[PDB]
Amino acid sequence: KLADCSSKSPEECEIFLVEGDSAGGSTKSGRDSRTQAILPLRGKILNVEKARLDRILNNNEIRQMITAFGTGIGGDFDLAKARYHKIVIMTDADVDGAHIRTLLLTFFYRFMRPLIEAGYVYIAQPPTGYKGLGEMNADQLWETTMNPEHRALLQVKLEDAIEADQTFEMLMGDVVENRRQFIEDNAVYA
Amino acid sequence: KLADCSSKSPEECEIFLVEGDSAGGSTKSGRDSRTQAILPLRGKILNVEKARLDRILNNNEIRQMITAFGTGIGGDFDLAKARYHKIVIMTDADVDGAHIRTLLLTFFYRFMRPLIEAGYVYIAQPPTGYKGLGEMNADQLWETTMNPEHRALLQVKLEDAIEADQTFEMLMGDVVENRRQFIEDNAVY
Amino acid sequence: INERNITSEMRESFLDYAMSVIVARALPDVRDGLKPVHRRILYGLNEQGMTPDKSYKKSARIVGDVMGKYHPHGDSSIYEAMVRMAQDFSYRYPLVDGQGNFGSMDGDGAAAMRFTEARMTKITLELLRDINKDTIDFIDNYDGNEREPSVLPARFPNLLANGASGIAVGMATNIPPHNLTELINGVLSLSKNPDISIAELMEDIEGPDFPTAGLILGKSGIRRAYETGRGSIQMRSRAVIEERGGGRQRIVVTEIPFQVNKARMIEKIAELVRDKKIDGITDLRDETSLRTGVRVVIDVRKDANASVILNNLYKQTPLQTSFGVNMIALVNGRPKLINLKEALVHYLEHQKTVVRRRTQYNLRKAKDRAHILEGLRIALDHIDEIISTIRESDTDKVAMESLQQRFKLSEKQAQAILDMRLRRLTGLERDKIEAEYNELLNYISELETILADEEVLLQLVRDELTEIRDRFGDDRRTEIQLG
Amino acid sequence: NERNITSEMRESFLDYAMSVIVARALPDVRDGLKPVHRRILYGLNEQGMTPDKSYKKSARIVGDVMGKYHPHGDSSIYEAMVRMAQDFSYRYPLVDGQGNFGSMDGDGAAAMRFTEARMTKITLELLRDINKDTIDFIDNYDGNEREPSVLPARFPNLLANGASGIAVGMATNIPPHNLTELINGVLSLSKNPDISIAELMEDIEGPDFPTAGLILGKSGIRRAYETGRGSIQMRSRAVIEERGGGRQRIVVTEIPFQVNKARMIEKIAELVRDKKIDGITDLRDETSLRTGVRVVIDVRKDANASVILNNLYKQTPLQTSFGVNMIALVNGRPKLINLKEALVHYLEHQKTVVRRRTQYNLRKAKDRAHILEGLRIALDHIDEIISTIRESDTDKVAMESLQQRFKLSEKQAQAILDMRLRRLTGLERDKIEAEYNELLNYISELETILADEEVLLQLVRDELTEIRDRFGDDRRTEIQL
DNA sequence: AGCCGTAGCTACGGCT
DNA sequence: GTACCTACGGCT
DNA sequence: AGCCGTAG
Ligand SMILES: [Mn+2]
Ligand SMILES: [Mn+2]
Ligand SMILES: [Mn+2]
Repeated sequence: KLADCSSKSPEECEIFLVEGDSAGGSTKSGRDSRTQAILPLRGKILNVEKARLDRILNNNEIRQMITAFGTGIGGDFDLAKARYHKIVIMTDADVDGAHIRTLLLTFFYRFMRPLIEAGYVYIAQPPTGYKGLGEMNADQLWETTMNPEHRALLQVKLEDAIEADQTFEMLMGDVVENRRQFIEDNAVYA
Repeated sequence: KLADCSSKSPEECEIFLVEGDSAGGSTKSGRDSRTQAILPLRGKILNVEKARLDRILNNNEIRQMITAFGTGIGGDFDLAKARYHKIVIMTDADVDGAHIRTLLLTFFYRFMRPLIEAGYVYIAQPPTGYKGLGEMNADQLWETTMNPEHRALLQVKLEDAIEADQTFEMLMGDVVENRRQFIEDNAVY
Repeated sequence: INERNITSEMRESFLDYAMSVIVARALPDVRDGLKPVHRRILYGLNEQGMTPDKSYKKSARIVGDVMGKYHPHGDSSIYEAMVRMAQDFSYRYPLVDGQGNFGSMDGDGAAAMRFTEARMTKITLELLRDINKDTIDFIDNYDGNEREPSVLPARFPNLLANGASGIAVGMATNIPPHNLTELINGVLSLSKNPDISIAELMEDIEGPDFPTAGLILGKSGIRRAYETGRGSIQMRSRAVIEERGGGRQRIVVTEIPFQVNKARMIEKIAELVRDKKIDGITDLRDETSLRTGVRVVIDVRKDANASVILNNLYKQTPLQTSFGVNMIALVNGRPKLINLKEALVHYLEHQKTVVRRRTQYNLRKAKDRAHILEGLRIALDHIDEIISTIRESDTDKVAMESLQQRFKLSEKQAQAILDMRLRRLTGLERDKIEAEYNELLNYISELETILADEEVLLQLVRDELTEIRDRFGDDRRTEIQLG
Repeated sequence: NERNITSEMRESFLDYAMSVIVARALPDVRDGLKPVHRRILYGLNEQGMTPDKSYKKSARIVGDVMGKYHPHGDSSIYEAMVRMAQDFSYRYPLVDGQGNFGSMDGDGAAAMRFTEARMTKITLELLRDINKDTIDFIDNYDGNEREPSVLPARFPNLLANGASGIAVGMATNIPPHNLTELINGVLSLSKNPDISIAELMEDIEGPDFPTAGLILGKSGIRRAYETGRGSIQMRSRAVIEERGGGRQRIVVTEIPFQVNKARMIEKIAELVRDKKIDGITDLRDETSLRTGVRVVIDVRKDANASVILNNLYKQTPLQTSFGVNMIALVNGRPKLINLKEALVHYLEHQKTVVRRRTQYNLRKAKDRAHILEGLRIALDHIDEIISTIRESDTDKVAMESLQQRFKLSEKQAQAILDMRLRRLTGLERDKIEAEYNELLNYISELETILADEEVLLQLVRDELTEIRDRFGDDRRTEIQL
């Protein structure tokens, strides 16, 4: 499913992880095929916090991300072997797109933590509204989200490792009650 | 994909070859699961007249029909080993349904010829109109096409073997011109 | 701006998703018993004019309309939700009247939406009754190009009647279906006594009533669920032991528990026999037909105790399945674990509001029509002067002002006179306008009587609920055995 | 009761074969559309999907077409609508699409759920005057709807956008053409019914592909226009240029029609890998939405790039032929047609459309003039009209009394009773008089057209010229001698 | 030989 | 969320 | 366990 870029120099290369195959093919046309790569994700990604190691390593979507990044995972992670210095999370400006983003950040934090530390993980900022990525033209997706001249990328930063470990365990872990307590405490119905 | 019947006596058992999985599931509910079996076909099946033996034997739809009938094929055909004494072709009352029927009759004539000769091959007569089998309720498919009390089955008969060989070669064969000539001669616009 | 902290990003994004699944996806509203997808389907059917008296329409056309106008999600999500509402084994009171293969109890799915057709059931008219009479608040759709209902009027208690099952984030819901005669009687008892206990309400509502019928073991699980909103209800298949000839016996199952897949249950019995985890079974057949109904036959080995085999089948297979009650519904836009009384209290309050708002709308409508008739009355009494006033006027605006000043008319009255066709000038029209006015003044007085007394309004709610109970109320299917 | 296998085969296969021929794979000579395409465009017209209105979800368009006119798979309808929106497939696109509608690499469009669509400005010309009794309407598949048997097609769409369909016993392969050239060809034919293929070719040079490229020679074009069958050699637009350090490269900017760019690149890559071609150091697809199509083939230093290019034409789809086989439905039956026959049948359809439109406009003008005549009597005797209505107990009595007293028809009396009081104002009174005077002049204008066949033919010519000036564009494909 | 174009897996919670 | 079996004719 | 039912 990976549509790689022409350049083999990882310093200038960027990989966009797009939500849906419809937005995948659209981003594949609008991109700068010299420095930009596209890896479409079907939809909802496996939650690594709830899944066991055998299931994680057997998942196709997870495997495709590991192969594309070319760093390895966990203890075998090699930052110098990174195939792209920009891993961009490109999901719809809706609640499900926010969920795929949480699922993707959970995988990167638990298996490719130094990739976030090096500032290689980014979040794409597509136009806000009712329209999803799959509904957009290839030129619209380029000018607003992929073009380095006009795009606004959010660099994912790790401040407190203890706080993040607790945050990933509460929100994505198997314990429902702690997650339910977080929802109840921070819920705004205005 | 086969939804077999309770009875293991082939003399009273019937197999319905239905067009589409939508009609397939519908016929499985409406049927008499004691004597009636259902084998749904995706859509357009392989034309054996145009295909090579290796491709015919490798086709999933063809293999599923051979396994269900349990007779074998060609020279290894055993009529006494038939699992059903009624093989019913149940396709939509439209032009594509007619095509699937031609494709199914081509396979039976070239690989299971004594099955037609024994009068085991039948054609179901669903209600004529704009509505396809996939659009019908399970109870109306039973009452109009599957119920032995009210259904009207057409028994497929072989009268002239020489004429049929020529007919299957002209209509389903690789030679387009003879098929085009047949269309031109019998076309009623 | 340029940067984002992973902890803040995770907390905000997950909360945004969690909240959306809770208030706008997996949980039903306490008032109409619907999730956003179901409400959008039923409203869609209402706007498309898909009433029971009209012909069926392609499911793909219904789904597509709902998708573009109100539900910006996958077609499979909308269609499969519409399919369930049409299944008499899923819905105790089906909301969709479907044409074609809409599935079976074996987990057999419906035909593709391009083959099936659908429309409203007669009971769905009661869910949408008075929707265009300012009874419920309308909200802007996802893109702001359409208007959609925040809640349906729901003239019957649909939450408890058809039940609910939804997996959200941090929580889930599992409300079983109930008998409509029992529910309305429960609402009527509550309307007469606000201090009614769960035990007293249970004299009307015996327990859940599944569309698949079957049996319920004891009242203790039903009791705990109605008191706390949580409880375990043991459901049993309707099974009998009968002779099959030659001194041999068989177990015949005619009803299975709610949401249990018949084919999957049969496979689990077959698996136990094969793995030799159960003794005494010689045969297992599914003799179910559209003519005879559900019939699962388990042949028992000669001289073996069939009652022992049946008891073991209840313990080892889904022949006995529990229903884990967890009554979570959206109360005032927020999730809440509710007991039987709270579910009925919130529903009765929604009905009082609907009937009040309907009476208020009908009064405004009547007062406006009376005002228009007053202007038409003046116009017919001075028609020669009305005609000349219009004729001497160059523009519509000039005609409007001249009519307003000369005949002491309002903008609405003058507009109605200019819109009047020449055929309204016929001889008996002045009597028709006078007759309509006199009846309208009586109607205004009738509606004002309702709004002046809370008890008259409450009795109207009671009377309308009784009418729905007499028309749609049916016999109890599920047997509650003691115990 | 019983059925002979020979009779069953002959009847069932003929029934299917005929249906694919007249109602599936072959286009009509008049509008250049197959049933699926006609049902999509008519569907868009009934749904009010004009270019001035906002885009609508493709799933809603497809679903509407499926239930109302096309009882077949959604993928068949959607993929046909997708093709009509692709500027690399259609020389004059018929569908204006929003979202991912596919690429030259064979990448499909986004799912029905995500994309949106509407008519293009040129499609308005295909549907122009459809509700003016120009074409015959037929009952749909279930008898619950009415559908067009053919679209008015105010531009020659069969030759303009071309056609490709695999039927039973036959197939069709008509290439796209230039609109300025086609209309000029129709205009030349309208002035000379005895015009030769050679004379028509002075206007229509040959096919004009949306993907541009090159055509080798005129012999293949000539054979196809004279007999309806011929082989046309299409070539990619390729140039040889320097890349620095005494090194060269082949730059492809245009590829042949219906050739998959990604598949063509893979075939070049395969040849290099299997060492079936010598002199290639690199192969990159530098194509972008900003720079356009750009395929770069880096040539080894001191190797002849012209030799490599010539070998690429022989071994890869860089050179592809177009097998012309012009089969279209003429009078509901398949026929192999030459260039003149295609233009002759089209011109006859236009003459019929314009005639039937003028006849319709005359009937509706005469009916409206009759209604305005009644309203004029009503205003001239309004005091008498009012009193006649007032003295009447019922609408039926008022109807009969008005007809009797003022020599009015049932329609005239009905229109007077339906008249609102606001129509009695000075501005609204003059409006009836102004409309009537305009209508009498319009009736006379239409009568002039129907009284002379040359005036009718000139109106067809003038309307075609207007479409040519508005939608006619430059030739893309270069025909090299 | 194979292509053109109309046709016929995951999240999430609760079970005990 | 996604897919790959098939008919059909003509060209390579 | 893996299933229920709205989501990608
Ligand atoms: Mn989305
Ligand atoms: Mn069909
Ligand atoms: Mn059990």
